[PDB]
Amino acid sequence: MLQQPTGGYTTLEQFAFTIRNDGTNATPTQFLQLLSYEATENELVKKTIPTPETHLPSARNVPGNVYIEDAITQALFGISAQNVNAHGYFSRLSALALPNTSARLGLDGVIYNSETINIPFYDPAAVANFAATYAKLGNASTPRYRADMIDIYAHVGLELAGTDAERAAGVMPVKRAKFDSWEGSLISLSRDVVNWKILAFLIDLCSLEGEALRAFKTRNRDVFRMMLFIMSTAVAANVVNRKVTKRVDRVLEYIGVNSMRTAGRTATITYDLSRHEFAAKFLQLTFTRWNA
Amino acid sequence: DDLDEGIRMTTYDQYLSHIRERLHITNVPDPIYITGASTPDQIAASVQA
Repeated sequence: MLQQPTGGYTTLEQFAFTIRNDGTNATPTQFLQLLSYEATENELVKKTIPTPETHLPSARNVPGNVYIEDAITQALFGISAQNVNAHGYFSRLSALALPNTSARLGLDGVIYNSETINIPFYDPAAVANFAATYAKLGNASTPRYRADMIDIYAHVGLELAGTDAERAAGVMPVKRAKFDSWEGSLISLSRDVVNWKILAFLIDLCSLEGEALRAFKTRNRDVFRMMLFIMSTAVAANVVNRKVTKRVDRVLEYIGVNSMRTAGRTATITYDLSRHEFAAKFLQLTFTRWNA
Repeated sequence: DDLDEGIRMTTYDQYLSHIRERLHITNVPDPIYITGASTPDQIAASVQA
């Protein structure tokens, strides 16, 4: 068992989140610094996010050790994932929800049915707090429990593009992101992000409380913003490049507006409808924890 | 101190693989963790229980 520090698991160097950039392992914050936003005439106002459902989907009798982190990260940032709600192994997180369950969530991002040797795993209390919320990804497809997949993106914009005044206001102009760019920059970004061990982030996010939580929320704001960025590019209506005197600025229109697009494109990862419903759910839960 | 003498210790995987299930079926509390702030009397209580 991995001990959880007074800070999160994210304080451990083992769980550093870092996109590749200019040939180096850049922190998400030093990528987001490259970003710049042109305003447009449209306005985003953030509606209250509906409380996530009480229901925890059944962890069906599964003999296998589900690879959950891979399923989640590929469902959110995966270049090729589709029909993510067909298998429905996300429900498996609710095996971890129970008090004194035999099941362990390994650092590998796998949900072992029982504790097993030479596989380090997160502290079960932490995982229980984490599962009590994120098992609800397992009902992202069921019609009764689906998240709104349009309004939620406003929050995304505010949490990404939004200046501190726009965030305090709860309302920002719809923006148009841009940054100096290398070829395939968003594909490479998203793949650097799929490799992130985000269960560390989500687990500290659900387990930590008090100042120790708030100290986490500032420290990892940029990380959450990078995840939000990859999703944003996934749902952006269009993603052009601009020549700018022997330099190129990648430009996505628009931050905070889900275009509901599903036809694939070379520039960025694409959501099938299932990935849209899933991502909407994920945002519902995660933003719910993020604002409390 | 002689080679048999000293402070005995073992890896957790050895613990899990062998002694732990025997602790389970013998109906005893799971032996206490030692924070290092722990009293020797507490260790005595655990070895007792």
